[PDB]
Amino acid sequence: MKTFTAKPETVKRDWYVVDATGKTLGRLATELARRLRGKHKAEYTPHVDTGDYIIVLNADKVAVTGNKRTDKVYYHHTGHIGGIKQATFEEMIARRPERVIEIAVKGMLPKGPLGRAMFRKLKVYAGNEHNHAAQQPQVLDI
Amino acid sequence: MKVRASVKKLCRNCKIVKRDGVIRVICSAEPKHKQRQG
Amino acid sequence: SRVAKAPVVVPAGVDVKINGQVITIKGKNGELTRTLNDAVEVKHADNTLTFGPRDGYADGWAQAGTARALLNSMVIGVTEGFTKKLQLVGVGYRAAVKGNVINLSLGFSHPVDHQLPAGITAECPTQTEIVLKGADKQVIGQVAADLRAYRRPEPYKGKGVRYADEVVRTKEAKK
Amino acid sequence: IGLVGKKVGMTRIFTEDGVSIPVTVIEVEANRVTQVKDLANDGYRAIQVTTGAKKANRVTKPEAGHFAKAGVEAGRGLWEFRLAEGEEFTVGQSISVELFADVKKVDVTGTSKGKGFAGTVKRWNFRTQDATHGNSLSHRVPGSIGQNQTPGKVFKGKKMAGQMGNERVTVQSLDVVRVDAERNLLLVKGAVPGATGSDLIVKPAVK
RNA sequence: GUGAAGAGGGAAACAACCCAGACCGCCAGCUAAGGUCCCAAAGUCAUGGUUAAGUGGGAAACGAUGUGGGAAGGCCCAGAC
RNA sequence: CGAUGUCGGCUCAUCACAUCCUGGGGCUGAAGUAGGUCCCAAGGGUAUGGCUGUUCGCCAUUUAAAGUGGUACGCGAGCUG
RNA sequence: UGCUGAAAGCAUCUAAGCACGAAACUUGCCCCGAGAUGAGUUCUCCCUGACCCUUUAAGGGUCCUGAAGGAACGUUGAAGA
Ligand SMILES: [Mg+2]
Ligand SMILES: [Mg+2]
Ligand SMILES: [Mg+2]
Ligand SMILES: [Mg+2]
Ligand SMILES: [Mg+2]
Ligand SMILES: [Mg+2]
Ligand SMILES: [Mg+2]
Ligand SMILES: [Mg+2]
Ligand SMILES: [Mg+2]
Ligand SMILES: [Mg+2]
Ligand SMILES: [Mg+2]
Ligand SMILES: [Mg+2]
Ligand SMILES: [Mg+2]
Ligand SMILES: [Mg+2]
Ligand SMILES: [Mg+2]
Ligand SMILES: [Mg+2]
Ligand SMILES: [Mg+2]
Ligand SMILES: [Mg+2]
Ligand SMILES: [Mg+2]
Ligand SMILES: [Mg+2]
Ligand SMILES: [Mg+2]
Ligand SMILES: [Mg+2]
Ligand SMILES: [Mg+2]
Ligand SMILES: [Mg+2]
Ligand SMILES: [Mg+2]
Ligand SMILES: [Mg+2]
Ligand SMILES: [Mg+2]
Ligand SMILES: [Mg+2]
Ligand SMILES: [Mg+2]
Ligand SMILES: [Mg+2]
Ligand SMILES: [Mg+2]
Ligand SMILES: [Mg+2]
Ligand SMILES: [Mg+2]
Ligand SMILES: [Mg+2]
Ligand SMILES: [Mg+2]
Ligand SMILES: [Mg+2]
Ligand SMILES: [Mg+2]
Ligand SMILES: [Zn+2]
Repeated sequence: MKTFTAKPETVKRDWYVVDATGKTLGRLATELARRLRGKHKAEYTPHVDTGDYIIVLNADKVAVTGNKRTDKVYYHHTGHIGGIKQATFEEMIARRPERVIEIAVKGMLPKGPLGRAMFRKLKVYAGNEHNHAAQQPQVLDI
Repeated sequence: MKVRASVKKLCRNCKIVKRDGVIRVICSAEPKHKQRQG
Repeated sequence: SRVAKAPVVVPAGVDVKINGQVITIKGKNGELTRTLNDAVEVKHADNTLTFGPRDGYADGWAQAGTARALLNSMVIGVTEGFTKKLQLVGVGYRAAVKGNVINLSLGFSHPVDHQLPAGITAECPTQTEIVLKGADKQVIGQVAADLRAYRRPEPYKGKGVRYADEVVRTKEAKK
Repeated sequence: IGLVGKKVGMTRIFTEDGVSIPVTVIEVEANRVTQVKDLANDGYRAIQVTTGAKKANRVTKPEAGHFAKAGVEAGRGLWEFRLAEGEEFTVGQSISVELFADVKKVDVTGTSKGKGFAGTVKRWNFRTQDATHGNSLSHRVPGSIGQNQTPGKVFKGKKMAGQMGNERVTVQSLDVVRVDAERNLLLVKGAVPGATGSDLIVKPAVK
């Protein structure tokens, strides 16, 4: 007997809110990636996103230990010849403070179509006020 | 400042100290004596 | 540790309020404030602020020594006030004060007019001398280092904004 | 904020010194304001201007309803200028030409004259090879556009043949020579972009 | 000895290095090399340390009051630095 | 080797830092000017001619300087030969 | 380069804290730019009819309607293969 395979028409999704005013970036992002792939759900399948929508309010006070707030650097290539742009942690915070959590979970998540779908279910905010209160999201200690 | 790769005290007034992760010799009297392990 | 062991004797006329990990101190020469480190316990032992580390840390005794020396400098500032002296040896190198700017004149074709911060006052009795009073030792050493940095004293003639508390050495202009 | 002129032609201005100034004659009609945008409504502080007069049987019903609700006469286009803090423009106002009664330098932005499918020698100022001395079918061609096998790709932004011009370009800090409040003229010095009949955004200078 | 004439698992990828010898089927279990935060199956497992360098995750002569451990010491409660 | 065309010139270049200028400094057997040497720094800039096939060179004359290297000793499905 | 400052009663630009510092990096100036699938924002204009069916669905077919606008054609352009 072919065991259970969760059909994407009948699987249901919840809504979670994560506080991030001092969580460590790597551990927080790993737990976001775990709930986003859906591995807290017993109807789990690889080829079907059984994930859960996660709203990370206050995504700029994510605290990083070590000397990483002045030493951890981020690289992205433009596409031209000399274009290797590079910004530290505090400078990436000062430019666009949600890109840090988005790059972290975009590193941890799978790659390709389903990985980009699981990332599409992750929307983060640099403040304390979201606009998805019509969804009834529940808080989650993560 | 001579940027040696082996700093070494050359009198009694010289003091070996550690700024920023490098070693330095700072002297009170002779500015030739001032060194830095780099 | 060793400086952190013998605590400071705060006299009368100088209030202190332990605002958790902040300390404020008030008096006749103005008030000061210092955010202490989060590994350092201070206490008010009714005429004396005693010191120790909060444990859970191994950076205890260095930080407690810094906290003791900072409160000592704060008490000395609020009850007496420091008074530094700079001077201008050279050819016509002349200063003046105008309330809170020090209109220097140091051979610079643009005029060097340094704007002094809040808790600092100055007086230039001799027109090659500056004497300035203050409460916060760090910022008055800062302003004195700024004025000495405007014209560092050379090793050939001793000109420039020479410290009156630190003499220098001058190389002979040989040949 | 700026004005939206139409570049008529270039001519001289003589002074009593005897100097000759290349003067461009930007006519500037009364620029109508159609819609003023603020933070709570829209997202920035900026106004919308229009000039001229289009045919009634050529302005479509969205544009005509936009202008008629805006409360001005049916113009000929739309442009949008940011508001430096200290300007509160009314939606019925009509920005005249006397805005430049105090400035000395303006920055003029317009569509440059499109010169076709211009090659490399005309476009990016390359050079040529020889016209004799053996040279065969290669008098004005680009030449080597890369290296051998590493990269193994023409690097992005390589200078090549394409369409020169017909693009918005901006000249910075041309001196205003005259402001004619009667003929509705702004007389600048130099070489502004665009041909006769081009539409030029004239702003007060930055540098 | 292995490849050649040998598949599989590991070392990201990587004939010869580590475990291992594929007769065929099974949506059964135990395990070796290697591993158990996430990509990626399994310990954000327990006990006690060490590191502050991203060392771990390329490296020498030589230099250094980095820091932890041991043992010997030579001045010192008649006053040591 | 059932083929990847091999020196130099032209035309395009792009990268590295072990920097030639410009920027910032520390020391000087640095009075000033001109310097010497060392540390950070690659954003831009970096010569015309005589002779040779030349790269290289020597030379004449400028320049703020006439960088050192890679890129199949870059570049012949682009060009002499 | 410093100011204050302890582990190290002194000293100390540093471990706590703060200030200064380059043509380098982020900006400021110019240009592209919502295919930015994360496809955004604001303004304006237009469509306000009937039934018929079975598997009832974000379903299909019929009669009337054809708006805003676009496209086509023509005269063309200091726009252009
Ligand atoms: Mg430093
Ligand atoms: Mg070295
Ligand atoms: Mg044309
Ligand atoms: Mg030529
Ligand atoms: Mg031929
Ligand atoms: Mg020909
Ligand atoms: Mg080729
Ligand atoms: Mg490739
Ligand atoms: Mg094998
Ligand atoms: Mg294998
Ligand atoms: Mg390997
Ligand atoms: Mg493998
Ligand atoms: Mg067998
Ligand atoms: Mg095992
Ligand atoms: Mg994979
Ligand atoms: Mg797992
Ligand atoms: Mg554990
Ligand atoms: Mg080593
Ligand atoms: Mg003694
Ligand atoms: Mg061959
Ligand atoms: Mg072949
Ligand atoms: Mg360098
Ligand atoms: Mg020097
Ligand atoms: Mg380069
Ligand atoms: Mg660069
Ligand atoms: Mg080369
Ligand atoms: Mg070679
Ligand atoms: Mg070659
Ligand atoms: Mg050879
Ligand atoms: Mg060739
Ligand atoms: Mg070729
Ligand atoms: Mg021949
Ligand atoms: Mg000091
Ligand atoms: Mg001290
Ligand atoms: Mg600063
Ligand atoms: Mg410049
Ligand atoms: Mg810059
Ligand atoms: Zn010395």
